[PDB]
Amino acid sequence: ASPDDNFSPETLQFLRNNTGLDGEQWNNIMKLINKPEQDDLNWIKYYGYCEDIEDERGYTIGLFGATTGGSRDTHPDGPDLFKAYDAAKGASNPSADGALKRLGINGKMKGSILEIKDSEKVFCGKIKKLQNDAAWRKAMWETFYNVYIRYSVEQARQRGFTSAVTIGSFVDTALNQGATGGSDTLQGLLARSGSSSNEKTFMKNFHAKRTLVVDTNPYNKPPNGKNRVKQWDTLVDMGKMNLKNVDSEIAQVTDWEMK
Repeated sequence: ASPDDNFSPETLQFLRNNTGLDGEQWNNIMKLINKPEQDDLNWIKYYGYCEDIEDERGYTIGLFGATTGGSRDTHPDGPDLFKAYDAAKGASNPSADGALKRLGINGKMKGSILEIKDSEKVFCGKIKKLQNDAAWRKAMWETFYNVYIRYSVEQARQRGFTSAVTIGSFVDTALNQGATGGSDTLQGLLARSGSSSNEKTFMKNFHAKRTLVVDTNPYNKPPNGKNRVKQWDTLVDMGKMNLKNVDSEIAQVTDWEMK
């Protein structure tokens, strides 16, 4: 059953073919990411995470902070998530609207935003029930991949780095600070991390550069940012780059208090 049951059969094939990492490696990566994001190592519960954070971004859904959209988020990734779910369920012309109809949700796409008419209780109640839906989990990971993982993996490959710690650390940075754009994104940090061909040296420099900006608003509340980066850097120091057979190390590096 193992960490494999935390994904789905097809999802594991997808992650393996596109990232080169297995179920155990991705499970460990998600534990490390979910600690600073939700202060909960039991990340599978978040497949059905749904909440209006009064963000003016609509509802936040799932594992990586996708929103349905609102005034402060006019290019939400939520529509893309629902479309991927409709495609996973077998639709020939997958769409966000099609997904909401399957789910019996009263809502629809208006521009690039999802307009939901159902109350939070009703809407999020339906999302919560998708926690063990294999097609939803696949859609969740396919979207996570298109939004953050593919870019992270490409940046690692471009430098000849393919370890689980490097990919996971890049992903945590992209998810938390953004993939591309400003000097504080994954793209920006990499531009100033040097050019070492030694993976350990590079990641040490990258982590040091990230520590300078990670506790800046709105990324994290200090010293949560310092602590999240320290998790990855500690694994590098211990030489646990492969993230396999590290259950004990993972319990130790995440053993810190949020806020």
